[PDB]
Parts: sequence; C-alpha cells; structure tokens
Amino acid sequence: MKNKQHVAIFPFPFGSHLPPLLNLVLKLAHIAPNTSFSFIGTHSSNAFLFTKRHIPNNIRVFTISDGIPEGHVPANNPIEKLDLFLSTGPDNLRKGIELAVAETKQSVTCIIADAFVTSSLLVAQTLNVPWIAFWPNVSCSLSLYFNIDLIRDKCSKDAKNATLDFLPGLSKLRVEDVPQDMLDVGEKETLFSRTLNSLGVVLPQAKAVVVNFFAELDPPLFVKYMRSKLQSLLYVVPLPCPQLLLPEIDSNGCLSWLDSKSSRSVAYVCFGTVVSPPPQEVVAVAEALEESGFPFVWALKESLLSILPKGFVERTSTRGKVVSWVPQSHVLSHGSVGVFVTHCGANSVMESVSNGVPMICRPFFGDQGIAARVIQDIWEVGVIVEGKVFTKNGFVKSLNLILVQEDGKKIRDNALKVKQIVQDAVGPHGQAAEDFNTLVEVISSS
Ligand SMILES: O=c1ccn([C@@H]2O[C@H](COP(=O)(O)OP(=O)(O)O)[C@@H](O)[C@H]2O)c(=O)[nH]1
Repeated sequence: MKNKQHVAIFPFPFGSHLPPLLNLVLKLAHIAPNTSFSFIGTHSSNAFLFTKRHIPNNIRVFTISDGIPEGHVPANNPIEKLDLFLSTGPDNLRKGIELAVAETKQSVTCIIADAFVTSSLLVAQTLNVPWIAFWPNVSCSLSLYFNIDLIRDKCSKDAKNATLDFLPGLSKLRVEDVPQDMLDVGEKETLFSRTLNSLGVVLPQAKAVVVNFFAELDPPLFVKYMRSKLQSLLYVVPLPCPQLLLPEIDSNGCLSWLDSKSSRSVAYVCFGTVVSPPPQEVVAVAEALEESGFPFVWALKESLLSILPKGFVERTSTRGKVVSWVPQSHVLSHGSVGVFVTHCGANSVMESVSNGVPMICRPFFGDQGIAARVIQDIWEVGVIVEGKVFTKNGFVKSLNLILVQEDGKKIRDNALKVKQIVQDAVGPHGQAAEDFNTLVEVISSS
C-alpha cells in the first residue's frame, strides 16, 4: 500500500518562531522518512531558515505571501509585519496547500501550525484533517488565554503587585506581569493582539497542542489545568536535533575568549533580536557593566554602538567583549558564564535553564514578563532587575548578587538543579519521549 501521509506545516513566519518549528519537523521527518512534510512559509521566512541549509528529502519548502504589497514600507515597529501576514487569512495559506498537493501529488492528511497562525485551523477544518498547534512561547502563558475576562478585570481594579491566584499553579504571577497586548481594548488593539486573545477558543479545537518545553519544569497544577482545557497536551523536548545545527562558527572568538575566564565568572548580556531597548537603558547597562568590574560578553546590535558611553568599550576592552552576534546557545553552554542578563524571550530562557545559567531579567514586551516571574518566583533561578528597568546602581547590585554574593547561593544552586532536571527529562524513557511518540502516531494515523 502506498504511504500517502502528508503533513502541512505553517510557521508563524517571523524570527525566533522559525527554528523551533523546523526543529520539530526535522525530528518528525527523520523518524517517518516515508511521510511527506510540506513546510509553508514566506519568502523572508524561507530565506531565514533554508539559505545555508540541507534538508531531508521528505521535507519540501513552499512560499506564500507575507501580506506586504510591493511598494509598501512598514513602519519600524515589531507588530506591523505580523499584522500584515495575519491579514492574508486562510486563502493565502490555502495557496500553500495547493503548491504542496501539486508537488507531492498527495492530499494533506494533517496540519501542524504555530498556534499564532489561527487561520490554519480554518484550513484544517475545510480539509477535515487534524490541526496540531505548536507553542514555542513561554509555556505558562497558555493559561492566560483561557482567563482573559478575569485577567482584564483584575488588572483594571487591583494593585500592580496583586497575585493571579485564580490561575491554577500560577499563583505567583502578578497583575504587573500580564502582557499589555491582552489588556488593550479599542484603538490600541491590533490584529496580532486579537489573534492571541482568540487562543482560548482556538486551542481546544486542536487535535493536540505541542509545547516546545519540559513538562518537568512547569508547575504540575498548571499542567493539569491545561490538560483539562485541551484535547491533548504534549511536551516535545525543544533541544536541537543534529540536522537543525550548522557547524558552529565564532567570528568574534567568543568561546576562546571565554576559555581564558574562570568558572561562572562572566556576565553574558543580550536582549534578543527584536527588542529596541530605550537608549537610556543601553547607557545604564554599559555603566553598570563597567562599574561592576566583572568580565562580560555583550551581544549588541552594531546600530547601538554609537550610543554607548564615550570610551566604554575601550576602557573595558581587557575584561569585556562587545560584539554584534554570538553563537548564543554555545556561549550559554560555556562553563565560564555565570549569569545571563536577558529580556526573557522563550528561546533564550530555554537555552539558559538547560545549561544551568541563572538570569537577571528585564522583560520588555509580550509574554516576557511571565517568563521573568517564573524565573524569579517559581524556578528561583534568577532575579528581575532591581527597579524593573536597567539602572546603573540596580543592575550592579543584581550582578553582584548572582555572580559573587552568598545571598545568591540559593539561586546558583537552583540553576544547577534545574539543569539536572532537564538532563534527566530528555532521556529515552522520559515522558517527553513518550509524548513525541504520541505525536508521531497522530501523524501516522491521519
Ligand atoms: O547574538 C545572538 C542573539 C540571539 N541569538 C539567538 O536568537 C534567539 C532569540 O530568541 P528569543 O525567543 O530569546 O527572543 P527574540 O529575539 O525572539 O525576542 C535565541 O535562539 C538566541 O540564542 C543568537 O544566537 N545570537
């Protein structure tokens, strides 16, 4: 009998949403070489993922519109391109289905999609195939979308430090941690925010929800609560499969520089690929790093070099490296790194906890605030920077606490314990290995 299984995949075609989904598809394609996987992105997302990359013969890449008409120039803000893509609706996605069907000569039997591409659920329903939602954001934020009215009410009435006890397992979360996106009502709403707010209604329609994280790290009560809301909740280990990686390079010599440093002594600083930090906070980070005396690696976009203090890079040249880009996952895996100063993007957080590196957190947008709260108050593997924004004195204090002070010992110890938990979770007999098998069988059975 001819195998005719054919999975169509729709990433949210933007930045750090891309590698985690390719990673899952590579693992699925490897274990089911007789199954077709059709990865449907935009011209820009495909260039981002596939330019210098060999892919398995059962993965094929297709291109759909990004929703930016020729001639249009989006404003310099992270949401516009997201809105324009989402505005293309299910018909754009169905152009991708068409291309995949024409190439494979196989009808689609199953769709895997980043949960933000809610239009692909309509596509799956039209085709009468299961829809599998992929969740690469902070795992704990799933609960928010089932409690929007309660959350809005509490954020409008109660104190900023009031806890969200009505969320099972997440009583440590506070009003101040809530994504502003989900509170905005009226002109401030965007197609993006409206799409995320629909997740409470969208996600229970998924055959399964696949979380790009470790179940062992989420509060068990939160996991139980989410199971009660979904048809199936699966946790597939987010660590990279062999074929996701390129040969590691180091054009800045970060790793060799780190080799010259002592165990857990270096502060690694990075705000990710999206955050445009306030210039005043960039200056504060520099002043604090210099004042602290600690060795540091700061991955900083080169457009921001002009606003660093005059002579800062030069004065700190013998103890610090300020560079445009680093192999971050390999930097975080280096024994010399003692703290990660982060915006708390989900992928950065994953890389940090899996490598036993404690964090100093300054969440900027989206669900970073949720991640920061989990890091400080649940896992207890880091702190939210003193004052909630970078200041020279506050950041210096946070650096001292984690890197050197006896008062930071508990956090340092916890980071190591969490690393061991992750190491024990990725084993062949782990529940995550079972969840992966479960997902493979959903695809097989489709
Ligand atoms: O100099 C850098 C800066 C970032 N990253 C990677 O970019 C991703 C950042 O995604 P995250 O979800 O942390 O935040 P975002 O950039 O999407 O805000 C992570 O995989 C980082 O390891 C990197 O490799 N080198």
